[PDB]
Amino acid sequence: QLFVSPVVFVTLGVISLLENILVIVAIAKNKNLHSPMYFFICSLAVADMLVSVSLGFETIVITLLNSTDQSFTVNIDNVIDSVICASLLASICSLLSIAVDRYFTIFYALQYHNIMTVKRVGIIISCIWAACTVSGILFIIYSDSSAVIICLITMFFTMLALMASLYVHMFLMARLHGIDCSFWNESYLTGSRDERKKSLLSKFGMDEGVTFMFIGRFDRGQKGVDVLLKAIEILSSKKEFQEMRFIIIGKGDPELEGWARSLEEKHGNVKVITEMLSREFVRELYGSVDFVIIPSYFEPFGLVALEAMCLGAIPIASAVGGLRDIITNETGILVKAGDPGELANAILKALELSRSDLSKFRENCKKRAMSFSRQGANMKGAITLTILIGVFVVCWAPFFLHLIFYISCPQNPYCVCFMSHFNLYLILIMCNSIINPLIYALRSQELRKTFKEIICCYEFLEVLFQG
Amino acid sequence: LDPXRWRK
Ligand SMILES: [Ca+2]
Repeated sequence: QLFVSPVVFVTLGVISLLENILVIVAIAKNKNLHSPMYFFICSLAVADMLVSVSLGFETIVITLLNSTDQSFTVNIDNVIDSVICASLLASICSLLSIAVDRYFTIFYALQYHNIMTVKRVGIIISCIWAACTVSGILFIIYSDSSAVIICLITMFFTMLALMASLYVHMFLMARLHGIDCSFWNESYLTGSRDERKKSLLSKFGMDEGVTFMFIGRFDRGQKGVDVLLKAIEILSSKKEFQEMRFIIIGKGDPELEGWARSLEEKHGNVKVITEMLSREFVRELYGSVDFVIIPSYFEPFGLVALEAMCLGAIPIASAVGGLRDIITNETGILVKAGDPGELANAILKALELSRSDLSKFRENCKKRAMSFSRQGANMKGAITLTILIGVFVVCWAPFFLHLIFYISCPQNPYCVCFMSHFNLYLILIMCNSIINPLIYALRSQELRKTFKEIICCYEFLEVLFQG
Repeated sequence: LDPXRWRK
């Protein structure tokens, strides 16, 4: 058995005792930190400090029982280990609560704010610690049984799979769904929208009207240009077609490539550019076009809608994957995919929307697309959550591998040499309770401010203490 | 009475 002196367990338990106390006091005393995320972080600091306190308290009790020299050891063992088990389940729940808090505050920011009042968050955190303590007591009673060890190992692989999903989305696929703020900016334009729109419509020789725009690839079962081309055919026979201007861009297959220019010729008010324009001119098009139509059959990332919403274009897209999660009711119009008749109704509905001042609608699109920036506070909380789970996974990894060996290869000589280093895995677990306060401070500017007001009072609650 | 559980 790997030996480390009992001084370490008591010391590490005290460091986290002071750190996580400072975390809870700071979040409570600061009115700006009364958000649901910091309330789940507050409970995470509670479960973190109870673990390191219980491990330090257990070491003192262990060092006392072997010296004074029974059957009372088993009872205090069943209670100390019950606090560790209940806090571990709460530590997993507090991390998943932040994950749920980050998923909803990113996509459905306002609907989550109304339902997650200051009262309802206290009920959930209370219910989490209720089911965790009840499950913690039953886990320790049947700690040698199979269902308990299979359950805890499963919970670690769940946190491991969620961490792998977060590293793939945030870091690997960073440039896949990340909006570019330095490029998709209205500052690169000049004038008003109708001023730029008349210049664009005169550049193609057209009367001023409601300008719809499609950009993408001409394919038969992917981007959905066939849905839009038949939507123009349906709208062709109507009377409201004369107030519309369509600009379709994208090269694909000659069957649809020729159909686009077939409608461009038989209608005049339709412009078809079978070339791949530079990103600088597509930026200029979004700042002038009234509505951007994205009739995609499959769009995993809403980046195509975010790029147009930054420059004030109002998207008319399908409720498919990424376009579904980005576009709400106030910042666009959604329709069923593959339906050309329903898309024509959205184009007719968008024509009626143009009769009022869309300056607020475009200001909602700019605001909605502005929150998905990598340097924004919304996506920054997801990276803070990825650090919190990646830290918890690494610190608890050797323990759960020892838990796997306990049930899969206890007699194996190689698994025995690993399980004998268990006292190292306890120290690593206690380091999760010390590193976590360092993560909240490093990734929260408001928490460092209230940290300085306490480190200055810790120097001020000492002059009045000695005089 | 071991440090933590799953020790004996
Ligand atoms: Ca024990």
